Amino acid sequence: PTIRLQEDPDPEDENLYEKNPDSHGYDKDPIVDLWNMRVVFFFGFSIVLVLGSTFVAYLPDYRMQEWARREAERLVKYREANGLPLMESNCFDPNKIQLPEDED
Amino acid sequence: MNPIIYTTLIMTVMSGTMLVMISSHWLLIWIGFEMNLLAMIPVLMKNFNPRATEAATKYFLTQATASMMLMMAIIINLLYSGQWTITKMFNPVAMTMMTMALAMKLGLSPFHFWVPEVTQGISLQAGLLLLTWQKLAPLSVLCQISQSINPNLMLTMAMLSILIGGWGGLNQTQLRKIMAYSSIAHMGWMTAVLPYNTTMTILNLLIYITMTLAMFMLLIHSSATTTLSLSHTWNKMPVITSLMMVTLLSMGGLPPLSGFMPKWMIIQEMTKNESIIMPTLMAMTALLNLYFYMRLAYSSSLTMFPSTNNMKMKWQFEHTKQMKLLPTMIVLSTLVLPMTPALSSLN
Amino acid sequence: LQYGPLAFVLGERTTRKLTETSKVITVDGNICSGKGRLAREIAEKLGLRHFPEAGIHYADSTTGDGKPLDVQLSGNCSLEKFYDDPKSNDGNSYRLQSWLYASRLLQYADALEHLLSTGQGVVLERSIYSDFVFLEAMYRQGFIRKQCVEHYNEVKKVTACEYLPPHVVVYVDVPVPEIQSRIQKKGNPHEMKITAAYLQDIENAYKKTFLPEMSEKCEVLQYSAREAEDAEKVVEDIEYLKCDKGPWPDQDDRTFHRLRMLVQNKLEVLNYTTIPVYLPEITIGAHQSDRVFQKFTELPGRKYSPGYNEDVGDKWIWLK
Amino acid sequence: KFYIREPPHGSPDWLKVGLTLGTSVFLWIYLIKQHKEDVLEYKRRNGLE
Amino acid sequence: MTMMSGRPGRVPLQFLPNEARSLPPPKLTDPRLVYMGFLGYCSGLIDNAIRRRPVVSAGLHRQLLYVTSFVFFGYYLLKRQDYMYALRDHDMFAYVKSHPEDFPEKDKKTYGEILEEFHPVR
Amino acid sequence: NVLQIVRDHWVHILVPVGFVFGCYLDRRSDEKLTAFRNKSLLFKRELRPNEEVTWK
Amino acid sequence: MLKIIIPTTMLLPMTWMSKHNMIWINATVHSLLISLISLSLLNQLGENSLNFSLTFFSDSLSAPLLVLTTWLLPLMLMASQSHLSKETTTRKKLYITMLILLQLFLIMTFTATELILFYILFEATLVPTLIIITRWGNQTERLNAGLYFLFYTLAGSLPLLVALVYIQNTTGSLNFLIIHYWSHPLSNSWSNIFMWLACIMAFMVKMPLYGLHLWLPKAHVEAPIAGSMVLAAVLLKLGGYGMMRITTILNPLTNYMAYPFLMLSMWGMIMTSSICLRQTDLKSLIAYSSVSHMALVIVAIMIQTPWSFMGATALMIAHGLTSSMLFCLANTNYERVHSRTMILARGLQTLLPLMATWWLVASLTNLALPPSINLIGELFIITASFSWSNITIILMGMNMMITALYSLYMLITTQRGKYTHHINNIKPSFTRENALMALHILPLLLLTLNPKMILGPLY
Amino acid sequence: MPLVYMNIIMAFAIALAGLLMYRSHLMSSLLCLEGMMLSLFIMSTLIILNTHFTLANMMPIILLVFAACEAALGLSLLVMVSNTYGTDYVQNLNLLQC
Amino acid sequence: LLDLIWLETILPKTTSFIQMKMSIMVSNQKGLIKLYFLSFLITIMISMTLFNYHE
Ligand SMILES: CCCCCCCCCCCCCCCCCC(=O)OC[C@H](COP(=O)([O-])OCC(O)COP(=O)([O-])OC[C@@H](COC(=O)CCCCCCCCCCCCCCCCC)OC(=O)CCCCCCCCCCCCCCCCC)OC(=O)CCCCCCCCCCCCCCCCC
Ligand SMILES: CCCCCCCCCCCCCCCCC[C@@H](O)O[C@H](CO[C@H](O)CCCCCCCCCCCCCCC)COP(=O)(O)OCC[N+](C)(C)C
Ligand SMILES: CCCCCCCCCCCCCCCCC[C@@H](O)O[C@H](CO[C@H](O)CCCCCCCCCCCCCCC)COP(=O)(O)OCC[N+](C)(C)C
Ligand SMILES: CCCCCCCCCCCCCCCCC[C@@H](O)O[C@H](CO[C@H](O)CCCCCCCCCCCCCCC)COP(=O)(O)OCC[N+](C)(C)C
Ligand SMILES: Nc1ncnc2c1ncn2[C@@H]1O[C@H](COP(=O)(O)OP(=O)(O)O)[C@@H](O)[C@H]1O
Repeated sequence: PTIRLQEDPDPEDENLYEKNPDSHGYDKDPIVDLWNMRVVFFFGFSIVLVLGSTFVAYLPDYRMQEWARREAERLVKYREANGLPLMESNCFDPNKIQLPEDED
Repeated sequence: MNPIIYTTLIMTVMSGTMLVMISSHWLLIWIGFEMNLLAMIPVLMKNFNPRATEAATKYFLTQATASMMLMMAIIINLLYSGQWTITKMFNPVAMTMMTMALAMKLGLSPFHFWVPEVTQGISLQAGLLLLTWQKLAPLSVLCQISQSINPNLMLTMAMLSILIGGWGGLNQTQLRKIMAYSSIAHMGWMTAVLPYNTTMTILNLLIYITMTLAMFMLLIHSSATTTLSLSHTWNKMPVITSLMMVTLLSMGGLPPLSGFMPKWMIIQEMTKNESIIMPTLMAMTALLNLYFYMRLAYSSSLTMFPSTNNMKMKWQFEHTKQMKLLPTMIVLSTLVLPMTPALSSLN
Repeated sequence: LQYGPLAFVLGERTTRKLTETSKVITVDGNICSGKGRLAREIAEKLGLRHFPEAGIHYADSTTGDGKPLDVQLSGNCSLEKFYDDPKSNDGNSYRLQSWLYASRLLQYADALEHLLSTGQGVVLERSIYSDFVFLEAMYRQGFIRKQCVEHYNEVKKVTACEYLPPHVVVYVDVPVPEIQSRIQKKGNPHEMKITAAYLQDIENAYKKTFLPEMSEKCEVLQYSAREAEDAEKVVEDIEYLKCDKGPWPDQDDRTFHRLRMLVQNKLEVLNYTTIPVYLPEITIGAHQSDRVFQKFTELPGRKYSPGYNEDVGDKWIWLK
Repeated sequence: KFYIREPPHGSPDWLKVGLTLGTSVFLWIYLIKQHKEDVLEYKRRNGLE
Repeated sequence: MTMMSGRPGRVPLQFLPNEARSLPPPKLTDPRLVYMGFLGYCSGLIDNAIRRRPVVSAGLHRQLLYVTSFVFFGYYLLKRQDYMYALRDHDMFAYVKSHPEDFPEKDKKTYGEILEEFHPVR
Repeated sequence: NVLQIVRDHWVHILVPVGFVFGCYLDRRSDEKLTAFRNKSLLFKRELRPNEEVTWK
Repeated sequence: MLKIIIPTTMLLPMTWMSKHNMIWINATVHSLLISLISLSLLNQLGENSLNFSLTFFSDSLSAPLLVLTTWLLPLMLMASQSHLSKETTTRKKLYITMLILLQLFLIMTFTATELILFYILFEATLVPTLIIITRWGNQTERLNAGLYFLFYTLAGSLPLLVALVYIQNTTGSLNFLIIHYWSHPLSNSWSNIFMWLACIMAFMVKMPLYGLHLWLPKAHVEAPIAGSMVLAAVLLKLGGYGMMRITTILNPLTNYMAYPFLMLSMWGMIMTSSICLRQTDLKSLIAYSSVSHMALVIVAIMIQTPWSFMGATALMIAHGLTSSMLFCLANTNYERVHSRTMILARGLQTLLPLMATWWLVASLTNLALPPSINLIGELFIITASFSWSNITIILMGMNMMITALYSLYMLITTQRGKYTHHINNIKPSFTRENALMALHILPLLLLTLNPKMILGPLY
Repeated sequence: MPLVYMNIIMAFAIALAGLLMYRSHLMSSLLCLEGMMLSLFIMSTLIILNTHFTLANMMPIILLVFAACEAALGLSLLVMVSNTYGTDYVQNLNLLQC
Repeated sequence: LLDLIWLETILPKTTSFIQMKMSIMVSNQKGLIKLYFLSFLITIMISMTLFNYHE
């Protein structure tokens, strides 16, 4: 036969615009395609995007940024008035630390 | 062959294995091995042809040599301590000979040549029996004498078995030889952890037996013994090829599949000892088995090979005989990893 | 209960049902000869089951409903275009020959299963032992290649060796010019293009290979055209045969058990017809294979197992 | 519709169906009973109630 | 090496010693039992698919039997597994209690007295 | 007529039901980790005259 | 966090029980709802992590990754339904099943509290990806691509398993909280050096580190579009997540074991950026872009500073979004002209203006135009490297120039010039493709508006 | 051990070596197998007689029984091989490879 | 030079070459019991001396 095998020919690609000039590119069935467009748009842009962005914008301050700012204001006020240094090099009281006896 | 005679021979094979497993006397264990071999020889020749005759002859010669060495080791042990009970094996030379004889019976490398040949020469049912049921007796005996075993010899043979299983399997287009090399590698894995923990040996044996049963039953369902004949199964029963693909993935050891569990537990057990280098090499080597399982999956399930015209006639008919345990075997081969802590009931 | 080792262990034995009228009969002959009428008359007189010659859609007749399917999903070959274009470059000739051999193997398995299950005789038109005459006629006329002949020989070698040959072979002899006259008188516009050399090749193949090698298994009953209309004489000629020369008398219970397990399970029967020998005439690409299989699975009674297709009126599925 | 008997007929095999359902129900009630006695025995041995 | 093969008082083929009755049985809603039932349901589905039957609807009695059998075996499997782990813990604690020299409780040191080297990241 | 509507769109309750089941199981999991409820040095508190537990 | 895991497991039978013509709709809607639910994980604390149970926990490093995974699922669904139209119903359901299983494994991987469970899930992610690539790829190179993807990964990951079980036998636990609180320094011995290498190489090959990246161009070019999306956006970030987790127990050994990987990362960053300048395949260019950005991420993780960790987190999120968008943009042209060669279809701005705008925005984010989170991450990493050593700015500086060059080269080659005369089948952009590009790009700028949500736990 | 024990063990080793190296005939290797069985019988009998283990006097009979079973098995296989090839050469058993 | 040749040459191509060569070495046996029973004899003798003589 001068052939090697029985095979279907490679078919041409279908244009969704031919049977549906406003086809939205979701499906060949116009009704299913239209509703796929609608659900994608509503649940992506209207619900997740805008409402999720609002939710994230108004999340309560569990990172304690404002609490830390107010605590630092109290500490600075107290230390400035008393004449104490604003900050201490050692964050742990040396009285609770026991260095090794001998360094030689 | 008469069905009654076939059933009698199968029960005699199983009776020999059970006699090995329940005996306390070395003579009774040797008798169990003899009975098992005597009944097993005709089962390999059930479908008579020159290849089956050659496979039976090679099997008989190998196993008879192994049993002769087994008996000699028993007699030497008796000579140096008048004990017939299966115990710590008071003599080292006798223990070495016993280890070599049991390795010959199992098909561990260096004595691994017979397994690919006997498996290719017999039918798929005989291969199923040979690669599943025939491992129980030597492994049970090895488990009972694990304390007196010399780690250097057993570990050498286990690592050689893993290496040779991978390398030999890399070169095969016949499915029975692929199964035989896979069996060799899994035997190596089983015997690598034996000196440290026999529960892991039992767990690996059970999981391997389940996966092997599933694979052989899938191969019998779709009557394929070569890679190219298995490449047609997609055009007749695609579900069979999909299940075979998942089972092949499980055999490879990829998580979250059940196949991964024995290797994981054996690696953990070996690292509970010092033993760091050996598990690393064993995993790197099991990558080869994974490679040729993946090649089989490429050929049978993930791509579609050309078919023939006469497959249309086969489309019209159904499979008459049905294997009742195949779904359970597939499920146990694939989805059992979350139940891993249940291995405690094995000890 | 399904026949198997358990049925053989207790009770069932084939050797007891054979009642001197088992006698697998095949009635061979060239094209357009009246072998079918003779076969039907023999079956009616002797009380045997008649099997009409297996065509392209023989396998369709036995599964699902007996109605034939589309040629694309069954056969994928045409007898008419074989006569129109015997030298087509699409492999129609050898594809048809291979499909017909597979159909004949299936029909032989069905007849053997019926005989071994009931003890009743069967009459066939042609057999797997006769199918090669058409292959030789095609090859000598240059309609197929030599590789196709080698593939046919491989499949026949691994398939036809597992069964028992017919007890008696009946041959109807009709000369080639008379065959041409009959074909012209018929009226079918495709059979008129059959050259006389094709019929001569079929006749040479028959008389120089089939009958000689079949006469060693069992004696052959040959008949000229005029002595084939008298069916009662042929039947009474059959009743006085001494059949103790072939493999049939040397069959005991266990061999019959093996053969009976083989004749059922038609997948086992057809196993070796689809061997992975890649001839362009019969090799089908993956895309076309997938498309045709998807087409087949959409037939009204084909998606599931027989008793499980609710779209053809299967009830109580959820308890089966 | 079918050319041959197709032995599984339109009605299901009632013997097999009944045996299957009976086995399932027997196993379920046995498991419930066993769990109840196990709970009672555990509570008795450790003296909870 | 076999850790529990020869523990005194062990009955050869019991699968469930009388001592195990002193442990709380697994709840019938144990997630492990539910996973075993899921395994049985998967086996039933695969059985339907292999036999070319409607996968979800073909045999409800068969699927029920599959799920029930897997749950039934899993219950006793879980009981035995829990018993083995309880045995292991019991033996561990008894051995530690009976060999005080090998398990000393040394003096506790606070982090204010332990000198740890500091490795800068720069 | 709701028979066909239900048989065509009953697959739309699986995911919300899974969500509520996951919420329930998370509450159940939280119920098993109360060994230090109202016991930390930082949050130890005297109970109100009516309440029973500080958190659920 | 079963309130997220269980709905995906319910996506599975919802897909397998749907009508033949509603699978895409149902999967998309419920995937988007699951993403909305996962959005609640962004409420993180300042001191410790959210410890849901003994098994699952959520940190400030894994919450954006989970959100990215759940958001990527619907986009893959929209991108896949075009070229799968001729497929049978069962195979379409199997494709969706593969995607759902991949999402489930990824979701469980980012929240596992133990390292062995994390390993099991991070390795289970292999099977769906390999099946997708080798079954639904287009060309015959997909088989080799699958083999390369599998073995490169496993050869790195198995020593990690050995090291993990060894560590558990040594310290008694693999729980991440216990590991962090009970951390002890690593001495300078050959055993410790090889333990470091075993704990690091799997994540290195996942990034992938330069010289160990050859699998990535093959796998990312030969895969279908959804495969490429999930391979570039999420699966590469497994290496970075695992490396930031595991480096807790590797100090102070890292102080000098990081040198070869740092040199490889910087020089191979330069090399892969240069490779992008001469590339005839449009998808391979995007793959090598991914390699360069991940080399930057490797450097940031290796130098071990708070600023470098913040930059690494931001860069991983930004790169996921940008690379997924670029792959989708290339797939549109491939579906139009059935060829990947970059100079075949030219002057496309004349024929498709809105798609040209999408191309411009994607290539602007690729070159890290401020104040995009791409640039935030890149600049944090550059500052951290400058503090590490002042000479890194030269290598970093060269990379910035090269990245701009090849990004705009891609843009000008594909969009500008004159349209090829012989190609007349360039249909207008569908609504689906435009919605896909918009859903890729809008979250990027929205995250720019509030950048502390992607800056990690070191913030 | 005495000299007789070493001699019997040497006989066993020689028969094993004989079995391991095949010449042409299969029957010669079967004879070597029987020789190993005989050597084991002699060794076990000597050990049991020396230690006066009365109940162990019956084991060598069992050994002989199973030796006979093994020899019958080997002879049957030889009959089949010879019927296939008209010769009992081990060179003909080369249809299956590794 | 680097990505398409040498990086390919060292890690994956070397591994493939070595595995293929060892597969050819291991799997190509004639199936003659004489040769590998001689192999068995060598293994047995080595085993007694190498691992058995050292206890
Ligand atoms: C981790 C979390 C949990 C996950 C658990 C693990 C995963 C899920 C469980 C796995 C096992 C379960 C299913 C087993 C049977 C499936 C076999 C099968 O063929 O299915 C076809 C069958 C369709 O057949 P049909 O409907 O009769 O008619 C169509 C024809 O049959 C048309 O059929 P056909 O034969 O003509 O079509 C040919 C097709 C047929 O080939 C197949 O169908 C392949 C199926 C192979 C089964 C998987 C192997 C064994 C399981 C191992 C899974 C490993 C998972 C771990 C990760 C590794 C990934 C592999 O073959 C191909 O097309 C070749 C494609 C090549 C792709 C290769 C990939 C295959 C492996 C993928 C496995 C992924 C997991 C399962 C996917 C789902 C399968 C349904 O599918 C189904 O309809 C059943 C699925 C749905 C059942 C569950 C629904 C439950 C009820 C709903 C309510 C839920 C309750 C909620 C409670 C709360 C109250 C509201
Ligand atoms: C087509 C035509 C285009 C041009 C025409 C457009 C017309 C103008 C519209 C453009 C708007 C201009 C932007 C200017 C900024 C104003 C908004 C800003 O003020 O809000 C920010 C808030 O923005 C949000 O916080 C950021 C949005 C969150 C982004 C998350 C994306 C949603 C999920 C989607 C999928 C996720 C994928 C990525 C995975 C990680 C402020 O943050 P914050 O300083 O606090 O507020 C202080 C007061 N609070 C705290 C009480 C609220
Ligand atoms: C791949 C999945 C593996 C599945 C393997 C088969 C599962 C189904 C087989 C059903 C087992 C039936 C046996 C139970 C009936 C009573 C017999 C009982 O008395 O046997 C006891 C023994 O109990 C059995 O071993 C328990 C069998 C349970 C095996 C399942 C564990 C698999 C590991 C975890 C994987 C998850 C499995 C999920 C199953 C669906 C006797 O103990 P003992 O005589 O003193 O031990 C002898 C061996 N020693 C001394 C050397 C230790
Ligand atoms: C293609 C991309 C692949 C990925 C790249 C992976 C990178 C791996 C590189 C490993 C980094 C360092 C490994 C070991 C640390 C130091 C290396 C050594 O050269 O340093 C000196 C080591 O001295 C000498 O070099 C001895 C090592 C010589 C033998 C090593 C072989 C190197 C040859 C190159 C082979 C290529 C390796 C990669 C294969 C692809 C330090 O002196 P010393 O203080 O004494 O040793 C420190 C350890 N102590 C403290 C326990 C003693
Ligand atoms: N195996 C075959 N190969 C090719 N053609 C065949 C074959 N069998 C039957 N035919 C064709 O079928 C037609 C009639 O078949 P035949 O049985 O000979 O006539 P009738 O219908 O009278 O029995 C003829 O054209 C014959 O060539």
